[PDB]
Amino acid sequence: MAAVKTLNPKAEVARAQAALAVNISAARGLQDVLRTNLGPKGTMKMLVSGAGDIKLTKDGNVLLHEMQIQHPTASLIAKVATAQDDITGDGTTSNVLIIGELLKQADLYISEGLHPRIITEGFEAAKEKALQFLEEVKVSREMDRETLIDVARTSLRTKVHAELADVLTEAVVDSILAIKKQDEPIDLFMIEIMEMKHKSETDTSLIRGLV
Amino acid sequence: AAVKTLNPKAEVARAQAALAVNISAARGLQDVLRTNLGPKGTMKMLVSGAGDIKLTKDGNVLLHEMQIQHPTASLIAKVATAQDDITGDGTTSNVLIIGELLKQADLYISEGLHPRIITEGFEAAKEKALQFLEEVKVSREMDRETLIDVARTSLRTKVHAELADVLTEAVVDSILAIKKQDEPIDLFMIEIMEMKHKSETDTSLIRGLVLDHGARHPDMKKRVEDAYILTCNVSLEYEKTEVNSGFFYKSAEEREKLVKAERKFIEDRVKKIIELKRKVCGDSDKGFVVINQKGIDPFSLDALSKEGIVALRRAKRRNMERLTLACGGVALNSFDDLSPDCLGHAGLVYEYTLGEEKFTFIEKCNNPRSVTLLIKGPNKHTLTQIKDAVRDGLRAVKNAIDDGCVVPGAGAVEVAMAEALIKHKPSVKGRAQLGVQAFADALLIIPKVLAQNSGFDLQETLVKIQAEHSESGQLVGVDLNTGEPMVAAEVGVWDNYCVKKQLLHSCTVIATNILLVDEIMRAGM
Amino acid sequence: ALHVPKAPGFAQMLKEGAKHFSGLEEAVYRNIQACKELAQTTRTAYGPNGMNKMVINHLEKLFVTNDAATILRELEVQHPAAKMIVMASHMQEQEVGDGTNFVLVFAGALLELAEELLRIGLSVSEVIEGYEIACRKAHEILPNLVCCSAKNLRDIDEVSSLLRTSIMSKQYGNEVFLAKLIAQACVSIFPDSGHFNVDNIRVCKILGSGISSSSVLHGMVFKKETEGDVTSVKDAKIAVYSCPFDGMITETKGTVLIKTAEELMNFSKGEENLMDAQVKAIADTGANVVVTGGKVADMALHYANKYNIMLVRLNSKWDLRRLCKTVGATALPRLTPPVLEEMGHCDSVYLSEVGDTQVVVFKHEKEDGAISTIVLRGSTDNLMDDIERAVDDGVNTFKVLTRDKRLVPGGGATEIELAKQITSYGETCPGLEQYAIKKFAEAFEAIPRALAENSGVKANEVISKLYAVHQEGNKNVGLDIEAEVPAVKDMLEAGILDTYLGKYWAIKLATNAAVTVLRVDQIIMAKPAGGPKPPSGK
Amino acid sequence: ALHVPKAPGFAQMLKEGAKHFSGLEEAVYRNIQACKELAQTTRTAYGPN
Amino acid sequence: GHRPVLVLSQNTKRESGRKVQSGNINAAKTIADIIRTCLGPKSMMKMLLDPMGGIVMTNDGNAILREIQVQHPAAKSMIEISRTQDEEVGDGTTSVIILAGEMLSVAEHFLEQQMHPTVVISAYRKALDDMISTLKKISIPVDISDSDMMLNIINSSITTKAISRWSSLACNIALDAVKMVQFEENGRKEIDIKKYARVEKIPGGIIEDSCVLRGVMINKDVTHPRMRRYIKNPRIVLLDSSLEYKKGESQTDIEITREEDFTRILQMEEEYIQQLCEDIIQLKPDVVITEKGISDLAQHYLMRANITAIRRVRKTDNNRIARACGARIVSRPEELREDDVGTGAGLLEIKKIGDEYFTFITDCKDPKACTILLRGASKEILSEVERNLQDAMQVCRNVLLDPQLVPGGGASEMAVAHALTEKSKAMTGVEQWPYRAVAQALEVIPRTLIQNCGASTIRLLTSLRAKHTQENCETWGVNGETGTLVDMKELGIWEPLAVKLQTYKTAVETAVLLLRIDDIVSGHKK
Amino acid sequence: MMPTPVILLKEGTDSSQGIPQLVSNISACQVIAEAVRTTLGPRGMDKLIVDGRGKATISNDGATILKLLDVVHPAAKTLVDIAKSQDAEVGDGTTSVTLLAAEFLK
Ligand SMILES: Nc1ncnc2c1ncn2[C@@H]1O[C@H](COP(=O)(O)OP(=O)(O)O)[C@@H](O)[C@H]1O
Ligand SMILES: Nc1ncnc2c1ncn2[C@@H]1O[C@H](COP(=O)(O)OP(=O)(O)O)[C@@H](O)[C@H]1O
Ligand SMILES: Nc1ncnc2c1ncn2[C@@H]1O[C@H](COP(=O)(O)OP(=O)(O)O)[C@@H](O)[C@H]1O
Ligand SMILES: [Mg+2]
Ligand SMILES: [Mg+2]
Ligand SMILES: [Mg+2]
Ligand SMILES: [Mg+2]
Ligand SMILES: [Mg+2]
Repeated sequence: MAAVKTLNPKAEVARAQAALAVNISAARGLQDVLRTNLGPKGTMKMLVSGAGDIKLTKDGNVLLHEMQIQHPTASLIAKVATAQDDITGDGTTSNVLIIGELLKQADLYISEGLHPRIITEGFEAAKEKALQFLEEVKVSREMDRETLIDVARTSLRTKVHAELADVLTEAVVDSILAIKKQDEPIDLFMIEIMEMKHKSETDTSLIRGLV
Repeated sequence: AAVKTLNPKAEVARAQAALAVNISAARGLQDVLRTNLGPKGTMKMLVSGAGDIKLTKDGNVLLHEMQIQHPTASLIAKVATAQDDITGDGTTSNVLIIGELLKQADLYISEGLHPRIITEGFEAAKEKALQFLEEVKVSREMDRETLIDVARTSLRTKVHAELADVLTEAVVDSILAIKKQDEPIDLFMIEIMEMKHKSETDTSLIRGLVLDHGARHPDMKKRVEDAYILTCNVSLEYEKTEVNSGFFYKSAEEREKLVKAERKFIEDRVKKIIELKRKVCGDSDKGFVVINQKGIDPFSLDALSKEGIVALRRAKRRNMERLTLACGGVALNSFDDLSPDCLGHAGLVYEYTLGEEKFTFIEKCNNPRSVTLLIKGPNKHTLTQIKDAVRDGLRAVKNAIDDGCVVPGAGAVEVAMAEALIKHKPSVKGRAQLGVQAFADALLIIPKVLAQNSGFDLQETLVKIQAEHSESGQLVGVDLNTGEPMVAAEVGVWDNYCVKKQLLHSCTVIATNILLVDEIMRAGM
Repeated sequence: ALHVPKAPGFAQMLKEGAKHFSGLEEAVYRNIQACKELAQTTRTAYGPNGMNKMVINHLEKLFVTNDAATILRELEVQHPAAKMIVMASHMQEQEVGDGTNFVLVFAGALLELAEELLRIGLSVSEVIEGYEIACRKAHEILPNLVCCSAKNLRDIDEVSSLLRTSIMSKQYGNEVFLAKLIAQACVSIFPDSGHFNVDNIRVCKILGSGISSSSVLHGMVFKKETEGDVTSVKDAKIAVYSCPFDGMITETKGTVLIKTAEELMNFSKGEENLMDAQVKAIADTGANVVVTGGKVADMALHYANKYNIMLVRLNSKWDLRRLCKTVGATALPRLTPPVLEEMGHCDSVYLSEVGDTQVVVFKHEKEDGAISTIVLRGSTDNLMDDIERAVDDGVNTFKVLTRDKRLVPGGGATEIELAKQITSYGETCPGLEQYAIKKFAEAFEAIPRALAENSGVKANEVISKLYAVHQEGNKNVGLDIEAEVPAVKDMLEAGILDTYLGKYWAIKLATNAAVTVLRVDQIIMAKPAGGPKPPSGK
Repeated sequence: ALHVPKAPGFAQMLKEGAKHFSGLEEAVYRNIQACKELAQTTRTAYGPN
Repeated sequence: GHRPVLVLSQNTKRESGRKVQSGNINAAKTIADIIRTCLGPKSMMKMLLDPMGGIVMTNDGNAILREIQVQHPAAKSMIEISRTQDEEVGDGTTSVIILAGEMLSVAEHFLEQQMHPTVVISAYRKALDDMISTLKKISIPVDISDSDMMLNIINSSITTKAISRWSSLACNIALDAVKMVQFEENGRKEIDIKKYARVEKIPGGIIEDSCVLRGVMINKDVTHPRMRRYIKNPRIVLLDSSLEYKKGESQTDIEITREEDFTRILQMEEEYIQQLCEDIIQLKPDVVITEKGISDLAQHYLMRANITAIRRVRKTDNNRIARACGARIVSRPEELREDDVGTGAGLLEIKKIGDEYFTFITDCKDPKACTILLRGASKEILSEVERNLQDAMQVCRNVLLDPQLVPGGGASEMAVAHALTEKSKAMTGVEQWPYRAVAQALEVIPRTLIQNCGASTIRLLTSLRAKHTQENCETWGVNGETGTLVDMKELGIWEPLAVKLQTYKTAVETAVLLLRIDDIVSGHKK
Repeated sequence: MMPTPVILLKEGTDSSQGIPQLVSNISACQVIAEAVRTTLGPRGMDKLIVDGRGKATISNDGATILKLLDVVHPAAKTLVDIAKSQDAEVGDGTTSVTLLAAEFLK
């Protein structure tokens, strides 16, 4: 049928609306799996490797890595989330959700015959305006201990339950304040993370030293 | 899953998976059948496993010949089959509206809304839509011009423009010929015959009968001018007794006597026919034609042809009624007592031989109440396409006659119904307003697809038409040539009121039942 | 990241072996390519210089020919678009008799030019509309190109001259001889009534003596032999029966019930006496040749030999009816003696051997009769079949001439004139349809181009010369195949003429086929089935 | 009408040998049943007897 | 050689003990969970895929259960009890399955707690007797002459189906059909709706046009086109014997030795047919209906007397016509008495629906059989409509035979559970614990209704239970739509006592049957 | 060649066209003539053909030898046909016809 299959008979080609359908279906599937991750009230997932290793996770990037998926569009989304996690370290589930919803909303108008290029132009204009608004709405403030505690709570409560998050907040905030030098970049390599397997999960703490 | 726990080889989809599967199947069907809608649609090639080629545009035919193995596709196909069998038109619109209803409902269900609310909205919107359809119908006397307009609106969508122009006249004339006052129209009294020797535009209407068989005796007359028609259902060939008799003789002379005697039963009936022929016409100017549902053996054929009688054997079962209505005789099951008043009359009977097969024409009847349509063309697939087109056209004209009214076409009624539903939406209490909005948007699929097939853009054309309808209030549809809104009534684009009503009812019912399904199981093994 | 899944929707609900093509590239261009392939396949066998083709069908029967319809029939064509073009060619063959290759070539050229027009930007609807307008213009123009009429069909010489062009495309070397044979056969048939039956010309193929030894016989020839001692009659009074030449029996059940010795003794004697009486009654009417359609009894044959009656048995009821038509007899359903008004007469009936085949000849002497027979000779069965096809084309040409007596110049003169006039008309037509009209006119060049290609000359020079002469005003000048260089000559003086109905129907059918192929936008092919063939085709 | 296709989205993208159990009954109750079975397996070896 | 020696045959697996009981109870629980979500007025439909290629889009419990195939024998027992409940009373099929599953669930606890199953079974039987007594106590009488009340009962019966949108029309159709099928001869009351209330589904049209006919409609047509397709007040003659010339039973042969015997025999065939038709005509009928063929000559001799004939009619259709028009099927027309002629039909019209001919014997006066003409979207929609109409007709028959009513919407379950608990309070033996367990296991129905509605199960059920502890609160249940407690005296949801009684009996006996079982043995041949 | 998603003729069809086809035809006719070449003249020899069933056919007649050779080459079958034709019409010269035809072609 297609020119490629004429040249290479054993070739898989999805053209025209088929490409959009495939990509949007994959994005919606990833979004449907990762919807339940968002927020502190999200549900936990138990991921079992081939070897039988049990891994409980709620992180978006970890879940993306350990879903048995073989889709190209899912691979692109996973690469984007990997970069997001590598640079910023938080926001992967939101990344996947926003990509999926953007594609769904765009398809809502594309299915009415609208060319995708117009949608992309609208996307760029909206992104510029949204960035301006985000610049306007940010709260510039010298960050003492309590603000950092609030930020750490906002992250860790989404990752673990209440009391564990409460312990981890003090631990991480105090560690960062200890290793940080005034008006210098922070080297996260100086916070060693060591594992022991003998007490309860609430016994994790910070050692003003080394282990 | 529970079913897989009980039956290991069980295929089950549950909860949102059921809705996803059903809506995906409906969307696929809609995507395929989008291009059929409207006169500007695209024809499809259908090649069977044996290699038969069938060009088509009909929704039901295409649905039958799509290579599909989906459950939701089976349900939609059954709905379309029922629609086609009763009304005869609107299957493509049926599939489109079902699919778009499902899509619009999913547009809200994806936001965590339960399908039951959407179905309640569907029901309220359907009730309001039926009220509006009752309001908007055009109760007009079904003169020839209106029937011609309806026939155009159907056939132009099915076939080429010029072929449609011919078929309109043929179909309308045939329906008017076979229709008696205040009596239901019997479409069985229109015969559709195939000739494969001329151009497609040579299809015409014969005010009589065309029979796919002719006289089997070479000495019979090939053309009879003034004919007496005798429609009989009597066997004129040797028939054994029911008691398993056999013969018993003792010499060759006895054998000859028994050979001559065993034919007397059929010879008496042939003699009755010949005596009647001699009585009614003592001159050779008139003619006598015998049409028989049962066979005629060669001896009877020779005996009849020696008297200048044309005899046709093994006629169709319905041809008895058709000849009775057209020529005007009486169909006899026996020659116990026949009189000249049991003879039909035809002003011309002649035989047309095409290739190996043979045809017989019975024309120039007095006032035939049963006529025939002669489909002509150069290919088999052309003949099949014309047959489907004339079936659609005849159904359209019959529906237009049966209903005292008619509905403006071109999607104008869809736009008006959508706006009426939007206006009625505040009256609905609760969250069923979302279902009402979904129903209105789904109804709006017809003008969208019409503009899409015509080559224009859906959004701009639709908003232009909607603005025009809101401003003026007239029933404005889609002009497939320019894209501008046009008054469908003024330009004579007519739909069928019954077709629209059945569309609303069937589409809403099937969409409601499909939406509420939350599990597909295959565990009968 | 390793596979491209099937798109959601229709692409996933498709069956296992089904195929779906849609849009321009996947469907329309592929259809046009298939039709172009088919046209190119049959192109080389066009015109007098067309080269024969050996085709082996699936049954290993060997066909050698240059008739386009036969080649397409014996070819296992599988593409649906090519199938439709083949249907158009077969319809042309059925309706007219000749011009199938014209239909194929014209449809192929039309579809190629349609592909070109679509590629440069035109829409399918515009192409179809332009082709339809141009076809109507061509049909209007064609009557004005008529050069001469038949004006007589009972004259052997003129009829042979008319048929020479038809049967010179096939069997180029020896067309005068076959023209004379077919002209004699057709003039014997075609009585004062204007109706001419093609089925009344019979061809008997007897192998051995080269096709120059063929002849036409005013009668019928059957490849069998007599059944009695008598093998020749000079004043035949044939009586024809459809019943077996035996004592008729009861249709229900026959049982000879014997209750005494005398009945047992007398039964066979009575049966023999009755058979002798029946045969003697037949013979006393004057009949000396008896033709029966069924089994011949031994006692009946004995008594036929006794009374010097020639017995001929014909299995085919078609042959029986043809013999009745030829002689002028009526098939009696019983063994009753024939009355004088239904006993056929033939001027000579005899058993003869031609080659090494025994044949029974029902020979007249008058230049009349309902049925004539052309006994072909030759050295190969395939060659004789080819000659039979040529005879069929000639008879169909005669039938067309009886239906319509107008003729148009051949050799591509008519095609060039039509192309020139349609191009001139299209130049005056504004709108986007002018491109389609001009392409339709240009597609007519495919006929002289194929003729020149087959004759071995440069097609371009021939077409340029044809335009030059036609612009000069000579509308009857076509390709001269009797030259080693591109040259033209007047067809009216030469005598190459084509029937008006032939060109009319050929153009109509080719245009319809091309338009119908163009109209297809999507293709849904079911998975092919390897069953025991469809029951409809037996 | 003789086969139930896999739902579009995550159901199709799953690998061949993988299994995805989601929801209350399909995951929580199965886990509880497995743990109860293990406890019943080791129950009889409890206590001096 | 030395092939292995063993007592029982190979492929004969045997398992026994506690794990067998656990497997049985889990099989029953899984069968319950299959259709747990299809109970209540807000149930969701299921799309069953027939093995032959059909589709059954349904909501009825028995249809879903009978369309699936299982290998565990306890599941087979549950399917069987579903079929039993469907056949015996007509509905309650998806409730008895849920009840049986819950009863086995609460029995598993005691089985694991060292209780012998015979004790649990004794407690179950005592509990079942007490439930029957309590249901008989709390029921209320109904007068069958009150048409409005009967319609309301049918409405409460089919409000949980897919026909609730046309509930009014459906109730009227079912009630009228059952009332006109009700027959009584020789002092024998009879409501036989499976034979004499036929449902005919013709697709297309709209479901608002479906109606019950005062007669019978069959998919037939006149044998000969000259016969009338419209007779005002026909006299109908019903036959179950051919009007042709057939062979006799004895081996008969004829020996024709004369010339005229063959033609004479054929003429005798014709004369015999003529005499038969003359005997038919002697009663002066208007239409003649036969289950066997009618020869062409017979058609001619009938039309000479202006008679319509229908050629081949199935046996059941003929019985329905005989009941409707007051005819009497006869075999030999020579014995055709006057009383066998069917007068009472007020019209015989043979019209065209779609592209087929349908014969109508409607407009009868006092017919004892009828056909229900269902016209709708397609085949599957009409099949579901037919199932719902069958449910409605069964409920109507049950009410007509037994005029007792009990509150619905879980009110009966809660009332019986409360009464059973109060009675168990006086029990002193060890059997009281399973007695209670099944008493409060009866509460699964209101819980399932609340779950299907989408409301909060725990607080609504607790409030309902607290309400039922008061005195005059036996009629308090839940709304399947709003998910709130409501008195059934004002909601109007009531159901026949027979249906609830059969449901409780079948559930308890299924639990009893599966609790007695141990040591599954399989693999043996016949 | 290109795959051509839907192929024109039936899959497995064999076609030969052009001068090479004609040359191969001439060569096949030469091969058929060679099989009966030595059976001409008063010094001609016999041939012995064994069929599948084991029967032997010893003959000098050209037509007989050609018939007993189950030739299937479409161009070579013409020589067998003309040998049969010469046998039918004349009865002699069945060897001369094949030699003459093959020599014309050569
Ligand atoms: N000439 C026209 N101009 C505008 N609209 C038209 C015209 N002809 C038909 N239509 C509209 O297009 C639709 C054609 O649908 P059709 O192809 O007939 O589907 P179906 O055959 O399934 O009814 C009709 O609803 C009709 O109102
Ligand atoms: N002597 C000739 N010179 C030039 N052209 C000729 C001559 N004889 C025949 N033709 C042309 O050959 C064409 C016939 O080709 P043919 O193989 O018969 O195709 P078809 O069988 O489809 O008609 C005619 O159009 C005719 O004009
Ligand atoms: N409006 C209503 N509100 C709450 N419960 C209802 C309502 N109508 C019926 N019910 C309950 O629903 C049950 C009927 O559900 P149904 O699906 O018919 O079960 P079954 O198939 O077993 O008869 C009855 O027990 C009845 O008490
Ligand atoms: Mg985070
Ligand atoms: Mg239509
Ligand atoms: Mg030709
Ligand atoms: Mg119920
Ligand atoms: Mg010699």
